Amino acid sequence: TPDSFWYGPERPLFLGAFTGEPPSYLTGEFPGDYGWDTAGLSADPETFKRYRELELIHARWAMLGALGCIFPELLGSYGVPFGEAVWFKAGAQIFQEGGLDYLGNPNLVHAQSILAILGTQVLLMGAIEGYRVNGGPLGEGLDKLYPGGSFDPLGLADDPDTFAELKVKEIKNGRLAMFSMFGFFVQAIVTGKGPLQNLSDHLANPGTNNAFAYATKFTPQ
Amino acid sequence: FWYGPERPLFLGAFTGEPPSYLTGEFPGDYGWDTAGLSADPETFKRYRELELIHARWAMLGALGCIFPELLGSYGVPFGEAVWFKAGAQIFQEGGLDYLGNPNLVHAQSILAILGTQVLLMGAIEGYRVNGGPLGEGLDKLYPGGSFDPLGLADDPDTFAELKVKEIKNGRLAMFSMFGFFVQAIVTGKGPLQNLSDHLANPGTNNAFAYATKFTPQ
Amino acid sequence: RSGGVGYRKYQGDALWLPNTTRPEWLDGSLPGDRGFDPLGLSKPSEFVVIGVDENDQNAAKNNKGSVEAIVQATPDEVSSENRLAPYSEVFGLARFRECELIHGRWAMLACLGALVAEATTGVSWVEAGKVELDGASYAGLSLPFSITQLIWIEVILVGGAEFYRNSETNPEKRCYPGGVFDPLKLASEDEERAFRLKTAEIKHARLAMVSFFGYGVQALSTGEGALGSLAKFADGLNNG
Amino acid sequence: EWYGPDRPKFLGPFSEGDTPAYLTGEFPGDYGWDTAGLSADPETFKRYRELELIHARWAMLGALGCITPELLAKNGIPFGEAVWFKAGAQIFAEGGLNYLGNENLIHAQSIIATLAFQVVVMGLAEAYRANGGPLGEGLDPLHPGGAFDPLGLADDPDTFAELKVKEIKNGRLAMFSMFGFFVQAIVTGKGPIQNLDDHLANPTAVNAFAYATKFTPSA
Ligand code: CHL
Ligand code: CHL
Ligand code: CHL
Ligand code: CHL
Ligand code: CLA
Ligand SMILES: CC1=C[C@H](O)CC(C)(C)[C@H]1/C=C/C(C)=C/C=C/C(C)=C/C=C/C=C(C)/C=C/C=C(C)/C=C/C1=C(C)C[C@H](O)CC1(C)C
Repeated sequence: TPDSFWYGPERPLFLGAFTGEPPSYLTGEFPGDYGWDTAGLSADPETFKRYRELELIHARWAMLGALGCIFPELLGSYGVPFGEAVWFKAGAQIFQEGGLDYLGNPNLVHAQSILAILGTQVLLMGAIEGYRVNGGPLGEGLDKLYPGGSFDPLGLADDPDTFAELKVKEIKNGRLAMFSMFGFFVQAIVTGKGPLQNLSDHLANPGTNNAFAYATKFTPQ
Repeated sequence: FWYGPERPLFLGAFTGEPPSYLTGEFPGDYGWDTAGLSADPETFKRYRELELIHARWAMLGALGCIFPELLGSYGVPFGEAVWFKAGAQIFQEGGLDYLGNPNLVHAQSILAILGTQVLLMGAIEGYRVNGGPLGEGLDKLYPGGSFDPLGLADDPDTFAELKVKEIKNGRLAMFSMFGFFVQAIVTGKGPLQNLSDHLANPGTNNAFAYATKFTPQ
Repeated sequence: RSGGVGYRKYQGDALWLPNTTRPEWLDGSLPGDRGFDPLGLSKPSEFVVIGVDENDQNAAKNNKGSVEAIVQATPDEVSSENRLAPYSEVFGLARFRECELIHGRWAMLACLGALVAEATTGVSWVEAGKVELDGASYAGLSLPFSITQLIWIEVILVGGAEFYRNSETNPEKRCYPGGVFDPLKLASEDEERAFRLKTAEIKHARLAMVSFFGYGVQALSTGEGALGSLAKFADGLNNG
Repeated sequence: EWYGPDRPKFLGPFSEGDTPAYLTGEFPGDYGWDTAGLSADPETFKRYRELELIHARWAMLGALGCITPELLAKNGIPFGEAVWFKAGAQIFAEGGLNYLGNENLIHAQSIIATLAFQVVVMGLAEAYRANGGPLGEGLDPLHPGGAFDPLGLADDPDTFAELKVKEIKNGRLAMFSMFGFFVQAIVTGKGPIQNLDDHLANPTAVNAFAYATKFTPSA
């Protein structure tokens, strides 16, 4: 391990100067180690490995989820004729009479049957999550969570310092999204609107469109 | 799992005693010869020559009964999609239009049909006994040669289980054609036509409705 | 056990005549070899090279070019510094083998497509142009592409395939590459079993090109497609 | 088969490329699915087998008792509103809570009587399950036998080690079906046999996707 500012004992910590010393098993050689395991879920090194594919796959779905939830909603506000632009109201586009027209374009995908969508989702997602565990034509014996090869086509993970630097960027962009995708869930249950519709209202009057205007919403009654 | 004494038999886990001359060596050995037809080790070869030819001639037969009536349901104007009515198509003036299409085969002379079949099937079953320009001195049932172009029968290990899959699919098809002859004499309808009527109402469109069909006097 | 009855072995190689001989430049190493080469098109055609002449305007006599050497033909060097003319010879047997196959693979992929497209839509392959110049359809379902969009998609995509096909330097591997293109690994091993697979492709290639040259000529006379010009022959043949 | 390192697993052909080393095949019900790594400690993995097996036994008792008041409802048995997720409110009916339909049966009105009786019964009974007592003490905490195997079935140790796998597989989908019954009552609001009657009336139109837009947040 080089002097790379993110790995080793000089690494930054999740409370800054007030952290003191990390736990005795978080020694700073894995990405995003700010030393935050105060509840100590992962003291077993067999168990601590099991949360890291559990964290990284959650990151690699949430970063798709963060962009995926707003990008049809953003283009919907500029005249793209979606059925629904709001992410939590877009699943029910299969029940309308025109089918789920992709991009609001009737000459695209034009899905009709919700069973046919789910029938082919399981037959594909079973195979590729099956391939992620082992095997599969794109690589036989590789890493469980950095396979490379045919999953790094542009060849930008070859130098062992740069590749050890981009793993820190992947998990921090990931942990930004998982925290934010958690935010989409709560401010859709509470506010009931699309997430940029929440944003364009907070930019309208920031003193009165904050979250405290919804504080008395769940009063026991 | 399939050969030797630790093979499954026709009665399964409660099988007890099979016949003695069935050692778990040949395909389809479930030890079911309770009437004891083939105690002769020479005659038992002749039935294995004769079960399989019945098996192969019945697996290709099932896609001649199901398959034209199935294409008739999806928009192909056949002359007779029902399989036991298919021979009578040559006696109508439209002729035997293949796939209901007049610019295909269009048979007219029924005696000229089998007039050339006997010259072919005579020369082609006589090749199966001996000779033939395909395979000269080879196995009587599994020659390979140029009957197996793709080479799914290369190693002798995997070749045993493909022989098992040939005969279990095969015995299943022969079961359906002792079926297929009954359900046409009884109902007078196509086999999937009986299947389309059973899914509409199973408790009424079963065979107990036709239980009084052969009532005397 | 065997018996030779009902046929004859003939002890031979099944040439395109019942009794002629094989030309010298054809040897039986290729699957398609039936000894059919009139007009010497694959004969080893040796050349002769002439030196350049004199332009040399500040001189007394600008003579002529004359003979230098009688070289022999060296085919199928497919060295990839050229990229627009890889083979060392136009008239080399290994290039025409590849040129027969790629003509074959486009033909039988088109002869089947000339019928399945008609058997559903009813539009013959001759008149497939105008009927989608107005509306992009496929199996009765509409498609969003203009015909200007179709050409740029066609030239860019099938360009790179025909560039990548020109990247291999082995004259046999340019014909039968395998690798990714043989996922079933049928002709990858068992060289005798692979050989009768190769004779099956060239026979389906030779029959395809004649059949597609069959479609076009009778579509020039009749103006009718693949199957529409079939029914016209069975029209009068049935009644008369 | 069913034990050793050649047992069937929870993904089949894909499963062999990631199976935990601390899961070996020495316990019944091992299909090698501990991807979250929760039972890597062999002491906690001792406890999670005990938590799994008890949960299964209340589920097998539970899942059978949720439908027997509804199958008898379609076979002409007079109940007062026998649907499992609202049969607890039958005690506030004016006739008490009669068992089948008959007043000469149990006829319970005061729930304070039947509650405080239960917690004293279940208090000692659950206490005796951990420490032991009048039905044996020095016994296995999961399979004591003897007083709870009267019928001699827990003999032949090549059969007893396979009835465990039938005990837990039958137990696991009962846990999976009570998690069924909970959600199909929260969303729909009717008994599961009434759901099973309505799915068979029209399976294409009447399924769970008809209730997909129920919880959209109107605000
Ligand atoms: C990937 C996760 C996933 C999530 C979080 C959702 C969520 C949703 N879907 Mg959706 N779906 C998801 C995958 C899929 N859906 C569908 C097909 C549909 C249809 C047809 C419909 C929906 C609808 C809905 C919405 C119900 C309204 C609501 O919950 O109120 C607001 C409350 C929240 C948004 C909080 C929800 C958070 C969630 C409960 C916690 C997240 C963890 C999950 C438990 C993880 C689930 C993944 C599991 C299954 C492995 C909701 C946004 C309905 C809709 O469109 O609403 C109008 C609808 O009609 N989905 C398919 C194809 C089969 C999917 C493929 O996997
Ligand atoms: C342990 C239980 C067990 C039992 C009882 C059987 C029994 C049978 N197995 Mg076996 N199997 C069993 C286990 C297993 N079998 C097999 C695999 C097979 C195969 C592949 C085959 C059998 C077959 C048979 C049959 C053998 C004799 C026969 O043909 O009877 C036939 C006669 C009767 C069953 C009695 C009479 C028929 C009918 C029920 C009478 C009803 C009366 C009519 C309604 C009256 C009609 C009115 C008038 C007009 C006449 C019989 C049905 C053979 C078979 O399928 O034959 C058709 C067969 O091919 N078994 C496996 C997988 C390893 C098993 C696993 O444990
Ligand atoms: C070899 C198999 C074979 C069988 C079993 C049949 C039987 C049939 N043909 Mg067909 N044919 C067969 C091949 C051929 N036929 C024909 C030419 C015709 C014509 C022109 C006609 C038929 C018709 C019929 C049907 C008579 C209706 C009937 O039998 O009443 C109901 C009873 C049954 C279906 C019971 C059948 C069971 C069968 C008797 C037992 C099976 C064993 C056989 C004895 C084996 C066959 C011969 C052996 C020696 C090889 C029926 C599907 C007629 C038709 O379709 O009109 C409606 C008709 O007009 N066939 C040719 C060309 C020469 C064939 C080629 O070999
Ligand atoms: C070879 C294919 C094969 C596949 C793909 C699976 C897959 C599975 N097996 Mg296995 N098995 C397979 C072979 C075999 N299994 C078994 C025996 C078992 C057993 C005993 C068990 C499993 C279980 C599982 C599951 C464990 C993984 C998981 O938890 O998913 C998690 C991920 C998902 C479920 C993805 C979600 C998919 C779906 C599209 C979601 C839909 C989204 C919603 C519509 C919207 C979201 C709602 C919002 C609003 C909240 C999974 C479904 C376990 C199980 O049943 O758990 C329930 C289990 O107990 N298998 C045997 C016999 C040896 C097999 C034979 O080869
Ligand atoms: C975790 C990933 C994820 C998931 C599950 C979803 C889920 C969904 N998205 Mg979103 N999305 C995401 C990420 C995600 N999104 C991201 C990251 C982007 C940015 C690129 C988008 C951008 C986006 C748009 C712009 C739209 C969706 C839509 C949808 C919905 C249907 C998807 C669909 O029609 O697929 C079908 C899509 C494909 C199969 C791939 C694209 C294929 C196109 C059509 C080209 C066709 C290829 C070729 C030319 C044709 C084949 C040849 C043919 C001629 C034979 C569904 C709710 C649609 C919707 O209504 O939501 C509001 C919609 O219009 N998504
Ligand atoms: C083993 C044993 C044992 C014990 O011990 C004893 C005993 C009992 C004696 C034994 C048993 C036996 C048995 C079971 C038998 C059976 C058989 C069968 C059924 C067969 C079938 C068999 C069958 C068969 C061949 C069939 C075939 C068929 C065919 C070709 C068909 C054809 C066709 C078609 C396509 C259709 C069209 O429309 C026409 C035609 C032309 C008509």
